[PDB]
Amino acid sequence: GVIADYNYKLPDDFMGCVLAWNTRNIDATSTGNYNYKYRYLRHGKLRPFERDISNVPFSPDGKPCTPPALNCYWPLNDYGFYTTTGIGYQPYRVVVL
Amino acid sequence: YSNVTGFHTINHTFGNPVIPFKDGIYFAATEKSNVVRGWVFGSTMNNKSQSVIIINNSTNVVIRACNFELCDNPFFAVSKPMGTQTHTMIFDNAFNCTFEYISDAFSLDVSEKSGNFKHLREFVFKNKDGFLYVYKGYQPIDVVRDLPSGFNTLKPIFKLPLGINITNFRAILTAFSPIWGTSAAAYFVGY
Ligand SMILES: *[C@@H]1O[C@H](CO)[C@@H](O)[C@H](O)[C@H]1NC(C)=O
Repeated sequence: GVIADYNYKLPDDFMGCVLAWNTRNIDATSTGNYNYKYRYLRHGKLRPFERDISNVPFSPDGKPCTPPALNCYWPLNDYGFYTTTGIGYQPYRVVVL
Repeated sequence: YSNVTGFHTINHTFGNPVIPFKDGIYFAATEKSNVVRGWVFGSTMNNKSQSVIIINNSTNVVIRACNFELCDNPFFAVSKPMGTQTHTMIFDNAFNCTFEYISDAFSLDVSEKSGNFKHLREFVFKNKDGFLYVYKGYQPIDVVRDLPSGFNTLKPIFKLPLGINITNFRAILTAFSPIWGTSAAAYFVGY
């Protein structure tokens, strides 16, 4: 979806463990921890096990952008962590082996 | 017997474009003066995305992954009459430095030679499961140009878990200044 092909991709053969715990009182705030972002936007997708922190403005459909032009925006989208939400909008912290 | 693009570095010809990595590459190095000494592997080739630089700075072998502010013409400058390297004009800035390697200390032949291309270095690069597979071969020859027909097994030297975005690359040459200039070398693309 958006995590693998845009933020960081994992291969489907060998993966270690997902160390995930509940940091509701650490990262979140009931108005919204709007201090963290994630990629939704790149000229294409990633290979397995690949970082991408490119703040070049891109296109959501892999289209080559010479900005300002068609579908040219910023690569990063908000999270919005509340302490007054369900688990789907609460932060966890994940360590991957 | 597949198509090999030859980029010659001759007197006015200083060829180091952004070359696609698409699935991996075969770097050949027809050398006599150790002109080609490095590469920059990235995708955006600027300070926004992560990129790795793999160089020999004639003292060490340095592998470093950061957000390098890539110089659009990265080069090492060697004084042609002095025989010494003068410049390290690689990047202006580096930040979010992800990987860092420096090899053992040595002293490399910096000087310009003449005659035929003395040594061939054969390099094969792959981005597989987020590793950076870097494989190596080496044998001596003596020829003027035209990458010779031959057979040599290449060996794994570095299984580099970088985990970065590599779709494009650029070789890092050496400019010989006696104000820029070259001497004769050539490198080869090898998809
Ligand atoms: C690739 O090599 C073949 C034979 O060696 C040749 O016919 C062909 O023209 C070469 N490709 C290019 C782009 O020149």
